[PDB]
Amino acid sequence: TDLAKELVSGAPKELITERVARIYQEAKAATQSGQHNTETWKIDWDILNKGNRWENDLMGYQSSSDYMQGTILKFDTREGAIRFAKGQGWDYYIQEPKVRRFVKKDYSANFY
Amino acid sequence: DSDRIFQNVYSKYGEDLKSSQQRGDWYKTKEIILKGHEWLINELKASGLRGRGGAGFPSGLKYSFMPPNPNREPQYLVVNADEGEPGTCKDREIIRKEPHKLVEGCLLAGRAMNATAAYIYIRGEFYNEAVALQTAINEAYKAGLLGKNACGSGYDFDVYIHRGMGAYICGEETALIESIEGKAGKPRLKPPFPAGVGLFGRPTTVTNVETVAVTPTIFRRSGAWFASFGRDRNQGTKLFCISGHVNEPCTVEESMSIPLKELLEKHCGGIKGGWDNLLGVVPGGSSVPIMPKHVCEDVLMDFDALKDVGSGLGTAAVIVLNKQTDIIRAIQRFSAFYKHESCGQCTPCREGTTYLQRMMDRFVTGQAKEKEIDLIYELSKEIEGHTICALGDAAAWPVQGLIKSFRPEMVERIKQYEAKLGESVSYGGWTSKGKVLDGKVVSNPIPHDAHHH
Amino acid sequence: KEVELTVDGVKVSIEAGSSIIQAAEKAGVTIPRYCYHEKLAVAGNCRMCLVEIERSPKLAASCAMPVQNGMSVLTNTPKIKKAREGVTEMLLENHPLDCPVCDQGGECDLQEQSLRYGSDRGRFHEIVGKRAVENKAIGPLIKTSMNRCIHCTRCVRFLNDVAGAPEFGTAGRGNDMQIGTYVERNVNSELSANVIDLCPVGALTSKPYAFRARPWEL
Amino acid sequence: SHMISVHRDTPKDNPEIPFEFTKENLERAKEIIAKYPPQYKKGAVMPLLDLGQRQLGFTSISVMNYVAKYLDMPPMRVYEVATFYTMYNRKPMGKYNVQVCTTTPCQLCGSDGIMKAITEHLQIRPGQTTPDNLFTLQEVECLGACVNAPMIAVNDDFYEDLTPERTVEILKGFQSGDIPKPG
Amino acid sequence: ALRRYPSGEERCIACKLCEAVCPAQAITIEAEERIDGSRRTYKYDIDMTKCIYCGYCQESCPVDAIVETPNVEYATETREELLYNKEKLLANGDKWEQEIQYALDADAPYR
Amino acid sequence: IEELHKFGRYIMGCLPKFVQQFSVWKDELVIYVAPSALTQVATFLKDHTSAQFKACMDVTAADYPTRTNRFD
Ligand SMILES: Cc1cc2nc3c(=O)[nH]c(=O)nc-3n(C[C@H](O)[C@H](O)[C@H](O)COP(=O)(O)O)c2cc1C
Ligand code: SF4
Ligand code: SF4
Ligand code: SF4
Ligand code: SF4
Ligand code: SF4
Ligand code: FES
Ligand code: FES
Ligand SMILES: [K+]
Repeated sequence: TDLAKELVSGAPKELITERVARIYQEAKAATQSGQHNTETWKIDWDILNKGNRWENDLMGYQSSSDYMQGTILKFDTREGAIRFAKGQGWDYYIQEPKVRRFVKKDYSANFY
Repeated sequence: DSDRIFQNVYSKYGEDLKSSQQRGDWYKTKEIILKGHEWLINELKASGLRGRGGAGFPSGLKYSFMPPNPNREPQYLVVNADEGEPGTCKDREIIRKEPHKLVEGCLLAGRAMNATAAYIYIRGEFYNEAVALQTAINEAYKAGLLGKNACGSGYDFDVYIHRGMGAYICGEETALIESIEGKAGKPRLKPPFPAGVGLFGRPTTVTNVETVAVTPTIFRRSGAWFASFGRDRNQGTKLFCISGHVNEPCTVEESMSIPLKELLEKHCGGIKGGWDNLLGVVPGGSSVPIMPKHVCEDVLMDFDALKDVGSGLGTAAVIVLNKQTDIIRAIQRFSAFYKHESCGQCTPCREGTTYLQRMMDRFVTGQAKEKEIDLIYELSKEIEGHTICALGDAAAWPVQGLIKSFRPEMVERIKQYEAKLGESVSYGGWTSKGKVLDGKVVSNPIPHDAHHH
Repeated sequence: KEVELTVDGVKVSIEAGSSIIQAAEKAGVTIPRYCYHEKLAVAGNCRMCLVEIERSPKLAASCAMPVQNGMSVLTNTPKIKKAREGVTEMLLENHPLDCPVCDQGGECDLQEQSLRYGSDRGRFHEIVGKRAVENKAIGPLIKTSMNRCIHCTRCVRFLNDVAGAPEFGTAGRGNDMQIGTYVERNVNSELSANVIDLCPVGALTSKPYAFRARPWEL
Repeated sequence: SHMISVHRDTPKDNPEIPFEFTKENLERAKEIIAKYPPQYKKGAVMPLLDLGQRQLGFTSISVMNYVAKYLDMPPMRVYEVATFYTMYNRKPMGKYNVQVCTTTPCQLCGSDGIMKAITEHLQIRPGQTTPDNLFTLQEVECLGACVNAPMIAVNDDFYEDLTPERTVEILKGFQSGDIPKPG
Repeated sequence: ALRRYPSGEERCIACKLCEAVCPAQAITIEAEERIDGSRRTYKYDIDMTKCIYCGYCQESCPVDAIVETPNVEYATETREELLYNKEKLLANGDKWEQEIQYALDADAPYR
Repeated sequence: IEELHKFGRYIMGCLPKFVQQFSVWKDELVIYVAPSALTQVATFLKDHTSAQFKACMDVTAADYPTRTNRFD
């Protein structure tokens, strides 16, 4: 836990001093009634304020310089995500998932 | 067997109030009302009366579910006075020929159910019956038989007439309430039940005309006499609407458990063309499946004897089919009926009835394959038991009845149809040359049977 | 007021009067649904949520059947698997083959639930064809392709109860029943566009967003 | 029947055409409402629509809006009721609505012949209207008069136990101006 | 190549199936409502230096809009010429339509 | 499946000190051991007459960042 495992991972120093990762649980999509994607905790990185995306003039391609733009880690528990982020010495913040309040729902309430 | 419940079934005694009293309709009305619902419920239970609307449910048992009404809260009673079902001609005659008999039954039944009002739901096609029934109701109001003082008794009771505008689905009890409340008239899901939450959010009971009209006699001639007719637990008399391939169709008031063969031969002449010319019989109504000739030879009119043979005694609507008839087209007509009469809220019957109608159209001409007989049978299974109301079940039995006992006759059409076309037909009615060009399917016989229009 | 019921051998406890589909979610059991939404009134017009009550000869719709104490609910028996395939086949009987040109493609509940619970093959070869429904015009925000509707009444329930706009309803009877406003008019509501999210199929879609993207790209 | 769930504005049927119950129907409508509890007055839509239909001739869009305003209800709620029931004619229709039952009990006793004879006499296919706006042929489901299976309906009147030669006489009576004996 | 209907209308409805299947992610598609309201693409790029010539886009196409011609003799002096846009792919479809019809008439039954 | 269950149980019985658990999937048997037990279990599975696994066909790893020990 306290071990600074980033000294041996080989990742560049910019992951620690310049990038911010978000630990979050995916919110339920408003267009679908499934909840499978909300059962896992994920880690992604905030975009670079400049150079995240720019248009290549030759073909209109989406050019980028962020090498972490397409990396999304998967975790089964919130504690596991925190332990891994702490182990790598990342600057992170946790977005607590919104919980749906339970309200009783019955067919009789359509008239009463 | 004379001295039945109904005596004016032939329009020979008048449709007035006085003749009804001379017929015994309004007799001892004060005493019966003051006997309390405890005795009325027990008599109905002890008379073995069962629901005449099609379900066949104990009338006495379904009246006790109504909660007591000590504070005179507005409970309701609804009379299912619309027919809807093809081949049924019972409710029309009771409303027309004996309008005052039903009105007397509503008050006596209402007293048992603790009902403060009665709503009669009659078809829009029965305008003459509704006008005649309204005339009887208004006379009973002036005579004091209806209102806040029912023949001196303190039981206040009102009667109203609500007219539908044409819907077979409105015959169902929950859909009937929706029509009265001013909605489309789609059946409700069973919980909460109409006994607890019904018309206007009040306790309610929905009963057939043939069930309410028998109540006055049961309260007078005792439940023992009514229970004497029929076999065990099928106790009572029944009005039978007989029509089709018969000599002289009519409506008779025989008793339960009477053999089908004797009933069609004792009166109504006989089968048109003799007994050897009988192809099939559809009792109860269009909902129940058909029965073949040999089965009908020993069929007793009961909610159980007809249940055993694979059929149902819904409304005693007996439809006779001689051998010189199109049996598949007759069943196809039933499928087209339920497609048009489907209210269309649940997925199964909104789609299944259309699915059955499309497949039955190719069967009547033979533009299908023999394996598709099992396909349409499977599609009917996907409808039963997956619907809010029973119209989905009622739309699958006629097709299954055709398959069960008349499958070889359906195969004959397919074999005959291939002779004319030469090459065999593929699934769905497609040939080896049929293709779509410029907005239409060409080079293929299309079954144009969707009522054209 | 809690009642201890059973869903596929799992103990559940919820408030009295809760629907079975609510107790199943609390127990971790997933039941397919089209017409049920946890913010709208209870409807039972889609029949996709059918479950088998332990001691009862009838299949109950879990979104409308109230919970009882001691009730044992089975949701994965072969009888229910038959019901899910049968209801799926009815839904896709008249549905147009529009997935490539339909904006709900990658986020369609009809696609995913037909894949998960329906059969892999269809049996509709009828030469008469499917039902065809004209497209209603209800303004510049909501794009209508009414061939794709499965008659689930999510839009009707939302616009009448939540949004408070009673100009949207169901007109017709049977297979000819059509969702819309009957007359030629628009939907006047500041929350009308939420009908696009609630519509599980491509019948109601965003008009500005039409054709411009697929959900897996975003 | 002819089931259309969409209204299209026409000079004959459009919301601009004013409609209002006559002073005779204004009073009779009030009795209808009195047959329902005051807090459930919305249950009187069905009788009010038929009251307007008989007065005007058919269930126009002006009648549906008039009933909606009369009962303090959204117009769409009245639209749902009018389009769900087949006896609400959402088109001008003729003087006499010819309703021929084609169900199995009526089909056995030769209801097909009844339809054939009428089609070649009035020269209008089912669902059409005679040029003089006098007749209207309509295919209808069971009407309950199945014991007398060869049965037809004209407006509000039934006609049972018919033959192809008898149906022409009934049409001839209405064409001439004489009411045939119903039975 | 991008193919047309016999009336000249483009077959592709910008359904973006080929872009999703493409193992090398060699296809870039941008789409919107056409001027007349049709669902059409206005940008269809294929990186021939990135494609692995695997046929997944042809298999996934619901309208047979994107196909692979039997052509192989199109080596180019510069790598820029191997960046096909919609104009290049549509021109290829017009140029090679007859040869594509040969292959389709013999291979479609096996698909 | 049944034969591998019996053989997998025989290894745990022979090495209760090292074999944490075993699993069987169709025709594949997996033995789960601690890092301090790898040498002993591999030596047993190589030299025992009933289990002569002389060939080590593959050595690989998989990353599971969720767990305290990332790699299997
Ligand atoms: C689709 C459908 C149509 C029905 N039509 C009628 C009808 O026309 N007359 C009737 O008495 N019951 C009809 N029923 C049955 C009623 O729902 C109910 O069983 C009956 O009205 C109760 O009255 P009872 O106690 O006399 O049986 C119908 C049921 C269904 C599903
Ligand atoms: S089964 Fe058919 S008729 Fe009955 S409620 Fe459902 S959709 Fe309506
Ligand atoms: S709504 Fe779903 S199933 Fe229907 S066409 Fe669109 S993506 Fe396909
Ligand atoms: S349009 Fe969409 S939301 Fe409305 S009933 Fe149809 S499927 Fe449901
Ligand atoms: S053939 Fe080329 S462009 Fe097509 S899917 Fe395969 S790699 Fe992508
Ligand atoms: S798969 Fe075919 S139709 Fe779909 S986007 Fe690609 S080329 Fe267009
Ligand atoms: S989700 Fe329960 S019937 Fe639709
Ligand atoms: S079947 Fe024609 S009136 Fe009943
Ligand atoms: K949608």
